[PDB]
Amino acid sequence: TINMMEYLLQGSVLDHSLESLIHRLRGLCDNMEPETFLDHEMVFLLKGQQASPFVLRARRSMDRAGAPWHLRYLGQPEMGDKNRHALVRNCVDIATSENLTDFLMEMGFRMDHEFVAKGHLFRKGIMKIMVYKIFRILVPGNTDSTEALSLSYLVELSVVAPAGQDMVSDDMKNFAEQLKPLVHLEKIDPKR
Amino acid sequence: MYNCLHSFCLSLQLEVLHSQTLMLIRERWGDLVQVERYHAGKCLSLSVWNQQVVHKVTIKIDENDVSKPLQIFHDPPLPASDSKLVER
Amino acid sequence: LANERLRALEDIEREIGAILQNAGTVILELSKEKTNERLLDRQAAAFTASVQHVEAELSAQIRYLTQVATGQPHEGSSYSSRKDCQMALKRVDYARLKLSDVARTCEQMLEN
Amino acid sequence: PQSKETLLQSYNKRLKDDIKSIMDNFTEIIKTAKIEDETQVSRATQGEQDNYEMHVRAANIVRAGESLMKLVSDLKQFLILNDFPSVNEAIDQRNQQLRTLQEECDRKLITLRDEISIDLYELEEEYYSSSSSL
Amino acid sequence: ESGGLRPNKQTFNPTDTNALVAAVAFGKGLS
Amino acid sequence: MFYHISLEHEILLHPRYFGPNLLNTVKQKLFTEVEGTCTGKYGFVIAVTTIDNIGAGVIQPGRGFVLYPVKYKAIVFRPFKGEVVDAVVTQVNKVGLFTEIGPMSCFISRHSIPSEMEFDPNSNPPCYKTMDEDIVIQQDDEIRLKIVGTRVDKNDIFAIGSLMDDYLGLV
Amino acid sequence: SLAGAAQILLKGAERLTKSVTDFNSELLRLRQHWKLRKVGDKILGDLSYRSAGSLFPHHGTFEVIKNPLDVQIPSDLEGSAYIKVSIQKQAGSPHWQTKLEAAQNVLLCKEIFAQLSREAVQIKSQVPHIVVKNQIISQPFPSLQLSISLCHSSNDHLYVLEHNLHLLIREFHKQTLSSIMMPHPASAPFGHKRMRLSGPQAFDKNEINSLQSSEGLLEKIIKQAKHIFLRSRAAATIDSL
Repeated sequence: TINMMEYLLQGSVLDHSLESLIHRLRGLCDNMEPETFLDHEMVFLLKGQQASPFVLRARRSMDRAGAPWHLRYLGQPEMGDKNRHALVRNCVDIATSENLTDFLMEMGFRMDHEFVAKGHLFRKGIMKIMVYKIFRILVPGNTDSTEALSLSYLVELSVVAPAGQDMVSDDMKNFAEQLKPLVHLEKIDPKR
Repeated sequence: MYNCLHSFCLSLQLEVLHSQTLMLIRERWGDLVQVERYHAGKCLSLSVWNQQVVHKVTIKIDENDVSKPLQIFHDPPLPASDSKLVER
Repeated sequence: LANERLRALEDIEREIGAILQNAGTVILELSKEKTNERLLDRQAAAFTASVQHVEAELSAQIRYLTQVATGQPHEGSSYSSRKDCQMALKRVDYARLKLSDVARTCEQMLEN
Repeated sequence: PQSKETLLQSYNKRLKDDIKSIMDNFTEIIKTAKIEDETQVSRATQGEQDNYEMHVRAANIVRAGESLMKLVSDLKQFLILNDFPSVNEAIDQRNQQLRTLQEECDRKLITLRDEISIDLYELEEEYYSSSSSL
Repeated sequence: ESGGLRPNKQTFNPTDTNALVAAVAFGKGLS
Repeated sequence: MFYHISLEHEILLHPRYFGPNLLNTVKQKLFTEVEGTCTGKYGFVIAVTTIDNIGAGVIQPGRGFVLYPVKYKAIVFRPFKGEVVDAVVTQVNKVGLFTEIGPMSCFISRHSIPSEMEFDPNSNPPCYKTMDEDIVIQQDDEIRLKIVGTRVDKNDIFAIGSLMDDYLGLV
Repeated sequence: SLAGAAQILLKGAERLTKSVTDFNSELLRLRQHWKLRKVGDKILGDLSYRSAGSLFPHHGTFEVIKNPLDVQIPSDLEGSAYIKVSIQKQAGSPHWQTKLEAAQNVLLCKEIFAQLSREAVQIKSQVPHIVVKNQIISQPFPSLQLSISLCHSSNDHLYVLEHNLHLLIREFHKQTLSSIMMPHPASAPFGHKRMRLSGPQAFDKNEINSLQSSEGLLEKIIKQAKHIFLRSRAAATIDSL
């Protein structure tokens, strides 16, 4: 199988201007009614003999009933050329059954941090723009009570390219440029 | 004057038919008809009923025709004599 | 969007006013007996104020444009709903036609 | 963003050059008209020259005002062609009208179908049972 | 007296950006 | 300065482009690489007004490519040392000022800035203002800067802006 | 000299006031119904369903000119066109509104007939068809002959199949622009919903192939026509009986 690289550009919008950005994205993007998704994500890390712990991100859609949990592996950043102006990571996307939490724990993966993300999803061609407000989860297990991690909302432009050819980043840079006056989407390194 | 005008209009008709053939190949037929040979002002060969799923249809202009009327030529098969169909 | 309409109206009004003012002032300039002394100065002041106002309004409205002058031509259209409704109306018209034809045949039956 | 920055710069430059020019042309008309002492050139030249100059500057001012009107109209068209939030709201509003129309038509057609079907049933129970017998 | 500024309402906070991305990647403010 | 000069450039045409429309293909290709690239000796090249002449094609033995020497006329922009040119400020920072002159971008160091000029961090838009506010420099403003010297790298030229000379800056 | 100046100024201003006290209103109304954009000084609009997921390589760009305004239709989209489907037993609105609706209808009829003629020529089907220039002829039943023809006016008919042709190509557009492709889990990539459900809720071969089926507008239309003919036949037979 070929591998799937995810090109990601990440930026933030303060809540007061959220309405302007939502209207703007709707205009540039394909004419589809907004998704309004809500989801819960728990990251599992494997503490094996090698120092680096394998990180697998498990996502459950609380809002959409009868939809399978999604398990994804995100690789180390492959960004090199300054011209690309994008973050490149290897990605494997696998739909999983509800009994995902138990399989991972028996295998030995350990639950680490859990977050709940609520926001709007819009798409233009392959490009997908997700605008969401991350909410911290307190209490050992539950989604009833959440506190806001920040007033602002992260905006991420993600493309799951087949890894064939390139210029995928160029298209992304052009789209990012339009939102740049409303919000500066840039490639921010995860480190610090 | 007649020879020059005739040569010009027949070459223009050849070009129009070639454009029509390429337009048909592009949109509807799609490799169900092919272009074997096209000489601007001499002949244009169209192949139908390909070997995959050969025959050619040549449309030529000869300087000036007086003794014999200039019509089309189906070169490879030389179709049999069907009084109603060969005339059309 | 009535805001933009009002803006344009004000713009046109102010422009016309300022050019009338300029006209009057130059007419009084050629005048052999410029009786409108203080009046003329007041007119000059008014014209200047008008120009300044126009400039400010224009700059603000340009920003209002460039706040969403995304350049992007905008995709989203109503073509879907419109086409659907047109189809529905044509279907209802066809139904009406058939009903009328059946009614006419029934009338014919009664006519004998 | 680059292309939006350039559009803003061009419109703003149009407006700035424009206020500066109308004010300066009025100033040139007043630097003039001032009947100053004449010498060498002679009124026979100075006079006609001044008249022509005033006429030309008046034309220039009128043209600048016409350009102002043109730019205003352009801004108006841009704010109706592609404002963006107003346009999205308007698209949503037309979707509403069309959808309601469709709903009404659908209900009408369904009811019509039902009534016509009942009539058809009555006729099917009749015609079939008719004695006749050719 | 062409005043000075008129619209300085910042749409995005870079500190906010940093914090959010940081959390998403490692997990600051979530454990 | 904007200078219209003729350039000598070479074209490597792949044989696949041979056949119909080979001559204008070279003309079309010429615009592809000349536009968007700069050189220190001639400065940034904006556009090719016309092609003066087309040279004969020389194959490279073994390679199979062709060498077309083309004489074309184009306008170029090159900063010169010790000259004053109008500029536009792009971004304002305490460390220095970044200004763009078309394709050319110039950086102004804090030292080159006048001593009485100071950065205005408190103001939401980064800008430089004086104590008396007699002269204010802000993003997207007209200023004149003296080029201390012309320095180039990776087909890009950016110089230093000097405001010490008289009749410089915004007016 | 100042008299001349003043005269010119007044004339101009009063001319501007005469041109001030409905091109603007007309353009505004033209925008809500038809999407528009700004390029150069020849402001254009969209006259294609490309927003509603149609992969037809044609530019639906109609111009707007000052003449209180006129709409310029792209060439070859003028006149009136209507597709005609027939069975033989052998073998109020605004001025520019009418023009733009008619040209959009012509564009959609060309889209329909391009789809039908390509599926007739290239897709292998039972009892093959003949596509001559603007006319498709099929023989669904041996005594039956169905004919689909694109009548382009350029200034026996069954309406039901024409109406269903329009709705079929409309659903074929809306399949691409569907909300079923949206992944509600933010992490989830993209694609249809039941194709996502195929993984955990394990599907057989038959459900997988039923979600991703290959057929065509022509195949479906022929099936519909055959069913209609069969119904008619049975009805007539029972009537005679």
